[PDB]
Amino acid sequence: MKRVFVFQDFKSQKFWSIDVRGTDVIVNYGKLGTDGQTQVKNFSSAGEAEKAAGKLIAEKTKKGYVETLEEVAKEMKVEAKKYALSYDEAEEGVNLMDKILKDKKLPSLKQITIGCWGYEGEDCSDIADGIVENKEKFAHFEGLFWGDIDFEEQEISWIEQVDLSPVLDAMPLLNNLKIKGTNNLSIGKKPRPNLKSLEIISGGLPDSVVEDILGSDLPNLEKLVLYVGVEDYGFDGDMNVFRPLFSKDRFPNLKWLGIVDAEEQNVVVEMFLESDILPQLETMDISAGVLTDEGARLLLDHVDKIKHLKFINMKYNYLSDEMKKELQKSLPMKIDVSDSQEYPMITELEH
Amino acid sequence: MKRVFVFQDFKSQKFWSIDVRGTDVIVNYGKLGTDGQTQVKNFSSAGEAEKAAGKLIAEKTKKGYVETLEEVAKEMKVEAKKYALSYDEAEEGVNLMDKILKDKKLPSLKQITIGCWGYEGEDCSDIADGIVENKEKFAHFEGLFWGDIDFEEQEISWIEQVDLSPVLDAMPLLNNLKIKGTNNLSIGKKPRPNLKSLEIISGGLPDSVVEDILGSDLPNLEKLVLYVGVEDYGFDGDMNVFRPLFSKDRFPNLKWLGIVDAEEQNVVVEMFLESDILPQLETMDISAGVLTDEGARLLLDHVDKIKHLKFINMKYNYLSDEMKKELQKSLPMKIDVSDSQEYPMITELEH
Repeated sequence: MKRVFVFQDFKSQKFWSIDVRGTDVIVNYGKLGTDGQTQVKNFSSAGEAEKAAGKLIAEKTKKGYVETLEEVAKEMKVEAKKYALSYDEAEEGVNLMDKILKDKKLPSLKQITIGCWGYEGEDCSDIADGIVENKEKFAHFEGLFWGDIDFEEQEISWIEQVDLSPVLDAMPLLNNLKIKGTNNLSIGKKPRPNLKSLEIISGGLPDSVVEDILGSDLPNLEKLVLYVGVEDYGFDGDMNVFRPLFSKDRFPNLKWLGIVDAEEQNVVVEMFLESDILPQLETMDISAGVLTDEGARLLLDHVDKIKHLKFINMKYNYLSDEMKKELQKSLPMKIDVSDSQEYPMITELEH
Repeated sequence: MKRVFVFQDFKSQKFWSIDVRGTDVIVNYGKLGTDGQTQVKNFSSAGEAEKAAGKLIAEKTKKGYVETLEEVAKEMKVEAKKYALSYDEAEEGVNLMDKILKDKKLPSLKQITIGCWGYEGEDCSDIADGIVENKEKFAHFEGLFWGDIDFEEQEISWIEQVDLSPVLDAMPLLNNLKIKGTNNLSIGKKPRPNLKSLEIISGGLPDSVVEDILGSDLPNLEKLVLYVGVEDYGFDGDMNVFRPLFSKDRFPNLKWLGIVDAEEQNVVVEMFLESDILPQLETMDISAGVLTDEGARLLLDHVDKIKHLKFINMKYNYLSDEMKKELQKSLPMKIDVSDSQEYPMITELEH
């Protein structure tokens, strides 16, 4: 019997189905709303086929694929899209906001990603203004990924943002907010009970951004991930600014907290351990930074405070293999200590 | 004074220029033939500006950018391109070979990349046949990257190749050959003094492919990189097949040799050390595989045989930090021991 699975985020809107018939395992995959492709693999026996199918399924669900009724998946449509201006379109005089405002599938999308907006060094004012002036067309969005600009297009430290508080105000249904680039960025100081997830990717996170968060009310927030970055590109050097964020009173529903990509990553470990928010968390995110053995050490010296966590993300670190072995054996929950670097030590986005 | 630099390979055709005026460092970058973008960065003094510019330049040249006269770079055009069929084009009934044969810039390109050719599980027969039947239009190419199919499109083990010997025969000026995917692949057994570089990326490299190489004459070959892959996806399990390749008589002009992405990566180290080809090599490539400390050990026990090399690539390995430190301090030349994994151990393409 065919089992259908679906994966959906800002970038992927696809399905994957598997069926075992005899000694053949039949896979069908593609973008939602299309027939997709088909792969058939023969096995020595029905037993090997079923065993193979089992591993594929387990792998897919581990990656986030959700089993879905075939009749439902069949009728599902792409509900996420990225709008970006190419260099050619710019030369042609194409206006990104016009590409967005024009799209007839715009009403059907639940998530939207804003990518490169120009090549003349302009900030994203036209985009912010355009959205604010057309709130009715964007009032329905539930997810926004603002600034999906790759390294090749322009380094993160060159992304020119604007005050996005008016844009967020025009999207009252947003529950997932992701922003990349922090130069001149702001999100205001307003209550935003609509937000469930907030992640800001930065090459150096200004204090103004943190203050906007501290000044905002996010009672229903469940995930908060902030890239610290370095002083050369925006960070002001004072790590104590993040401390007030570690408060259950401030984020009573927070499950995932992350202060990442910092030179002083070990300090973040201390913040977690001494915070009153830690008991409620499921995930401690201390990735992308210069997390050393003295940082991991703290965790091991306080297993009591963290043994309830479901995941500790330390992806990209400077741990020694001996420490990683210890962490592996001494910590009961899932942890990611991958991408260890060779122990000047720099943050992940500094590469 | 503005200094202009250019980088060109199968995927990138771009320029980068830098100029220091006062305390400002002015960078201009983009695709060859376009005005590109401009970034200006102010510094505290002319000294800091020049120092900053120096680091940017050093970084660019280290990445392969070649300083070029401004008047020359200004007139340079993109000379590499990738032709690929999207799912939409297929639905529209578009034929990839027609997209290629149609392009009016085809005569001006020096390098060509063949990407996805269909979505019905077809092999690349139309492409091979199409080229063979239009040798005059492709007789000028100097570089060919056949099979640039990403993981998301379809896994490497699902790429369906064909006998490409006729395609290579239709491109007598080719000097750089790169092929990804090896199912039913062949390149024939003919003399090909035109080839300078040959790299085959595979999830399991069949003996038929190696035999084609052994059966061919490549006197002017300077680089040979072969991905071994695993038995589950094509490799036949016998590593001794590669041994005859390690011969100065066979490849008298070889400078870079690589047998990579193998489960028995340590054995490859032995092949190098015992070969008569090693003395002439500049680069020993033993990356992407399960290279362990006992493998690196051999190198350290025989510094005499390798101290002449300019580079030993061990990117993606299973070395311990202690061994990497030793290698770092005991080996006089540049080495890449990055992307170490945590010591079932698998090959890079097995992920």
